[PDB]
Amino acid sequence: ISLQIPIKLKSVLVDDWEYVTKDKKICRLPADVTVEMVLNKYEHEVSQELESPGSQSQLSEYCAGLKLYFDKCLGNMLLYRLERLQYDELLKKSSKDQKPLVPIRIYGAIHLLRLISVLPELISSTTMDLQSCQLLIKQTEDFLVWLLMHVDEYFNDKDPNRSDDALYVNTSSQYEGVALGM
Amino acid sequence: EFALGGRCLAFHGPLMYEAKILKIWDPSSKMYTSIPKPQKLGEDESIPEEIINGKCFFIHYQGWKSSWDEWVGYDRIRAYNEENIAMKKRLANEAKEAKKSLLE
Amino acid sequence: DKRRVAYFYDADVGNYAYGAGHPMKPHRIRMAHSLIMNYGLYKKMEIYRAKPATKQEMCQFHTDEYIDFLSRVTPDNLEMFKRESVKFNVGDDCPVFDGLYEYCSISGGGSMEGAARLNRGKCDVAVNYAGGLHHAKKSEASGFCYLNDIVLGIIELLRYHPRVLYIDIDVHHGDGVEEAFYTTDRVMTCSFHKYGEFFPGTGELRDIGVGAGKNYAVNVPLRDGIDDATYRSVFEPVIKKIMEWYQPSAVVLQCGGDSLSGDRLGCFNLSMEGHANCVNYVKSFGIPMMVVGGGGYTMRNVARTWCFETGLLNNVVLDKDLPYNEYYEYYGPDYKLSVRPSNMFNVNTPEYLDKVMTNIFANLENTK
Amino acid sequence: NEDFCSACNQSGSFLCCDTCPKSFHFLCLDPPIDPNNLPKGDWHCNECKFKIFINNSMATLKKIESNFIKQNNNVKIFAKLLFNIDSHNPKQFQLPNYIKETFPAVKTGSRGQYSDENDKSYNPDTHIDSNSGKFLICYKCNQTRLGSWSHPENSRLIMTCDYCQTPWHLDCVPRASFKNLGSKWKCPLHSPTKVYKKYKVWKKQRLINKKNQLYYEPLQKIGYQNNGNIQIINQDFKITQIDENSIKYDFFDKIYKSKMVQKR
Amino acid sequence: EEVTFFEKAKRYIGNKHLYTEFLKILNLYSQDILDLDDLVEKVDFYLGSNKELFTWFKNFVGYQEAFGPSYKRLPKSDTFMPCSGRDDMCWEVLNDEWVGHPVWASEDSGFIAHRKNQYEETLFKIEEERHEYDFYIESNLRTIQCLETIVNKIENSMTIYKKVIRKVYDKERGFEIIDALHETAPVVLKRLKQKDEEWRRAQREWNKVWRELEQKVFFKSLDHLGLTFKQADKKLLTTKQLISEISSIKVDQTNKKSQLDFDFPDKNIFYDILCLADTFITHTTAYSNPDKERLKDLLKYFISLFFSISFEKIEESSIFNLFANTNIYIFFRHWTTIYERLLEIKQMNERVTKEINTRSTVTFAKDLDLLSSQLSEMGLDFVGEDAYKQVLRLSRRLINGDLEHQWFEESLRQAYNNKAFKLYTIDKVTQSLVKHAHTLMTDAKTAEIMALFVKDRNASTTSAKDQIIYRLQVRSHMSNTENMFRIEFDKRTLHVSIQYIALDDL
Ligand SMILES: [Zn+2]
Ligand SMILES: [Zn+2]
Ligand SMILES: [Zn+2]
Ligand SMILES: [Zn+2]
Ligand SMILES: [Zn+2]
Repeated sequence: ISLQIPIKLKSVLVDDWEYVTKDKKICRLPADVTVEMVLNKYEHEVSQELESPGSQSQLSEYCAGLKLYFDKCLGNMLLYRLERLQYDELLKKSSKDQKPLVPIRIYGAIHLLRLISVLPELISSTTMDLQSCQLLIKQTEDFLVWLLMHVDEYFNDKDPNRSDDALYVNTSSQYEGVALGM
Repeated sequence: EFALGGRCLAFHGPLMYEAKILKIWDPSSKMYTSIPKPQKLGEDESIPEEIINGKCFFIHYQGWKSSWDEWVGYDRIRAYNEENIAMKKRLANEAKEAKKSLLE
Repeated sequence: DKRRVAYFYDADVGNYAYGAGHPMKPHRIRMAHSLIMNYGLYKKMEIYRAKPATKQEMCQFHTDEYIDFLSRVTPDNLEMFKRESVKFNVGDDCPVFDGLYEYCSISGGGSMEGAARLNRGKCDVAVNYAGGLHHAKKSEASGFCYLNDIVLGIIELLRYHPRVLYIDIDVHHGDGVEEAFYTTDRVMTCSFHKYGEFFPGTGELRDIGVGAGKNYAVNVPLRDGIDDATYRSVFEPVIKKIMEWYQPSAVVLQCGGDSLSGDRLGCFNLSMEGHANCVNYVKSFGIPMMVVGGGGYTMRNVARTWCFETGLLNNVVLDKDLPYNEYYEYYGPDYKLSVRPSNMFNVNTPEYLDKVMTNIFANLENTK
Repeated sequence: NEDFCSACNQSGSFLCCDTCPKSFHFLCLDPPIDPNNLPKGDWHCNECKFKIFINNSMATLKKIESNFIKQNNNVKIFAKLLFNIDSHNPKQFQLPNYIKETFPAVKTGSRGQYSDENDKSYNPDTHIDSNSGKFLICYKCNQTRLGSWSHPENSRLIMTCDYCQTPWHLDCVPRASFKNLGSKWKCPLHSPTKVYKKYKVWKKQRLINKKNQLYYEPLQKIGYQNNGNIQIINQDFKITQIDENSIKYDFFDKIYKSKMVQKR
Repeated sequence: EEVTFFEKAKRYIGNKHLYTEFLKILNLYSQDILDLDDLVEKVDFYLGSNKELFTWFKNFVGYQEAFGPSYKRLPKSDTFMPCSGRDDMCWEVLNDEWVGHPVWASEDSGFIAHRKNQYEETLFKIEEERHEYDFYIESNLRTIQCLETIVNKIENSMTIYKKVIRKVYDKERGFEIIDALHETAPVVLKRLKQKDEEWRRAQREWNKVWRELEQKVFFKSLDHLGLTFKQADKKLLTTKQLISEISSIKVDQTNKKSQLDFDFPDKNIFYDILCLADTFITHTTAYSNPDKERLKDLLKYFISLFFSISFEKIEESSIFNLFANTNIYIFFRHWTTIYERLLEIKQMNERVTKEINTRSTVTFAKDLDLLSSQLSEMGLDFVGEDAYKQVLRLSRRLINGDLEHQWFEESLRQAYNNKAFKLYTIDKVTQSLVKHAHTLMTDAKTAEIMALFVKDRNASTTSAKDQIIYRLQVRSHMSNTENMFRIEFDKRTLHVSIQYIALDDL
């Protein structure tokens, strides 16, 4: 199924891949702009302008299922090998408190962005229908557009050397070694 | 795009064939430039009259023998870019669909 | 000068070998010691055997996990040590041998004691060739180095001196030492090294330091096979300007044999006297000195170099004939005390060097 | 078994399986397992676990139907995916083969890494073009400085920038050695493509396929605030056709304004 | 003036692509993006080649922290790693934020090592074997001394002994025997002493072998350009090489008459080259019998005419111009090359001989046991026999073929300390010079131009038409394609100037 990702989102995804794999930078976690809260803002800002009850409840279902799927798939299909070390570190830090893991409250705006890139590749290997796939694709497109309006605030240019609050952080030689050696 | 030794993609019916340029024609001087070059039209070299007065080029088709060298002008020799590759793939897919219709 | 020169040597440093083909052998220290002793120089220096350092002193700069892993790792216990091996770069480039901990403790103790003696005033000249591992930086073995005892030396000197100056002449850039003081303004690191597709790779010309260490780090990029007449010309004016301007209280010099002509890994065209020129110029200013020994993997050459330098520091010129040391076979056909440079073409053009001078001096124009 | 991780497709530490001949990195595993505390037992992949515990050739429909009916009332658009992702082995995240194709300036490295357009005794022949027989007149020095074979100590090295092929002396611009292993060298006669102004960051847009490239030309031709995406002669990456004389004009009154800010 | 700066920059850069980049940079500055200092640097890199236009730009625009490129910056999270000995002052002076990790600075590509000749590799192998022998012997000796100090105590620095015991008891029984000692000392001590004896014997035999191997290799290893020479020279002493040199010089000078310049201070070098050339000519079985004397006569006449040194002493051993073709010019360059080589050799000859005659020997064990008697048995060690003259003699020898190049080059290395490596092709350069003279005689046009030069030189008193008619006649004997070379010589100071008038005569 064809997906029409905006050109700016495609550029952002390319930049993320380059930063993670080429520059070895990893995401600055926990994000001040997380997946759960962006989804909440999206649902709040769209629902207040939408009056139809069916599409409003389907918006809530779409957001909840998106949160569930993101939580279920971050640790499986949405991480490079380099970020697996930081993922394991967060996992063990949470397990030290016997606490569960809530990726939507740690990751934000960019692992959600990378989440909807294999959706055509994920739905294709299912037994689900066509119009439900069409509905889901339309919902994703509307969410993408809403993000496109609020785009000057989720991916801002700050250098890790010039800004500690930069979206990316420089990694250590020991960290890079353990991550990319095993 | 269009230079001596450069790649080019030229039409041939409902499909295109990519070739490499060897001679560049100059209709004003009635002359072509070749590479191993100010030199008149060859004793065995000639161009069709509909492209003798146009910017014609001598090209060799890749995957084809050296005996299939052709003089193609600007009419079919397109500019090798992303659109050229996408459009070659498009007409290749249309040829595939025509073959499948002839079959199934 | 006529300086009171103290000297340190442990008789256990020649009994710790690296891998079979490994270019790093401290046996060169031992025949250098024999070159010093049989020349009758033992009557002119204060010989000592410094106490090996302990973990609490290596943790001053290195980390507790790193030091702990160092003290327990062994070629016998290596197979269960897999995460630390990759984590701290203790694999093939810096291999693990039988007495690694002992050698590191010896080098650190010797250099730290040398800085202590310089502080107390027992000697104005302390020499420790065992130390000089200017590549490891606080968490990882690098460039066959495992412990950067040099930074411990500067730490102890700074305990007494407001300003300490570090000079690196190894064809390898002093990466670990410059990193240790990239931000502070107490210490200037000045590394003369080969810049290119070389193992250090660092030491760029525009590396004046970050933070308060801005304009307090000098890097000298050089091309292949510089000779004495050009090395001295690029050496002396910059040292003059730094001494006149930064004006250190203490100063540390790294004397590596890697820049020697015909070094196993070196590519410079320095002879014996070209190398000794830098030592003479440094001793020409009077401030206390703590001489270490860094690079060099042609032990027949570095032993002669170190013996000549220890003769020079005592303000004497040693004989050109060998005193019939024990390892006589090592010293070539003529058995002289010199390093003969080769016929290779020096590519260091004067214009590039002049631009280097201009940049360095312009940067230093703000270091009263 | 395999010499690559089944998730990263790279060699290294391998926790191979027995039920299914697969090889995984310890980090490339969900959840990431510490090699220090080995499981010390039979380890099977997620697919193996599903094929053993669940995969009764017909009953799998019963399981998926049950999972769907425990989620049909709740979120059910994601119910199929939520069920099915439990049957899959973890994999390293890769772009979906078409976001990359949106930019004809990027290529994947060996193991999957990013790669772009900047990846890359006496030799007097280095000063010869060899296709026109001409010398390499450096821009800065306006010479080739060949020296001579008799006197090799007068020749000056040239790198001939890897982008616009401009010859340059190693001494005309300070440089210690040639660029051979790392990135492609570029002479300083090129645009910055990135600006830090006091902070604020500026970047030039990436190369897109000209199918999707939307070229545009303004009409004021004197004052028209544009980015660095100009052309000298989804609707977000429009490259301005700048009308070169407009560059001169815009520079002129800009210098005028820089004068009057301090003049009045 | 200010309204024509764009055209001036366009004409100065002289390119469209660089003009495109400069226009892009100017736009980037114009859109508030670029600041002033970056624009100033870009103009300095574009128009800074001139001291006038760039300064005009500088005063028209009124121009009037910095991180390094090899250091990253970790966030504050990677700062807290407890150091059990780090004092507060250590926390103050150290740095844990910025790290380089040269692999990051190496672009993850790698490092380029240095090139080493095979002789160096053999030296490395010998050094490694020596180091292993001595390290084993020293460890065994240290453990032997410790065991002696133990056994002399029991008659009535923590890993050396265990290591040497395990090496000696390599049957994995070392583990048990170490603890058995810790609670059998004499037997392990005597076994160590026996192993020491065998190791020292083998070390002595290997020392003999190593010295014998090294004595022939060492001088070769330091010969870096010398090994490559005699081969690079062959392709590097071609006519095309000299044409490329002179054309590069002329091209460089045409962006701002005496393109080439040589000086000839010495005189006896001319006679030395004459002697070597005659030795080769007599020795060579490649010319006719009268051709040998014809070549000798042409050489002597040309030397006694161009330089006018002596027409007779050559057999006992007003600025003059000269228009020449490629053949004569290349022959002249051959002569110049030989002259400069011999001048460099003879200039330091005095100190070379001084050092040779002052070569003392160590008598501790060198003169006692081992001496290098290979270059001395043949007589190529320059005892006395001033370096210049013995060099001339052995050059005549090698030309005459009674000396292989191996010992020639080994002697040149051991005598000049590799400083006479460019002499390894003296026979071939002389042969090329002889061939060039032979070509000079056998060409009609070259003979006519050569006679014209003879007339111009012997006239020594010409008219105001001197250059014009001479050049016109040389061109008439010539075609319209091959270049002229204006070789001038003033007898006042023995200086030769070459002008590369390629086709400017038209
Ligand atoms: Zn070194
Ligand atoms: Zn893996
Ligand atoms: Zn399995
Ligand atoms: Zn230049
Ligand atoms: Zn360029």
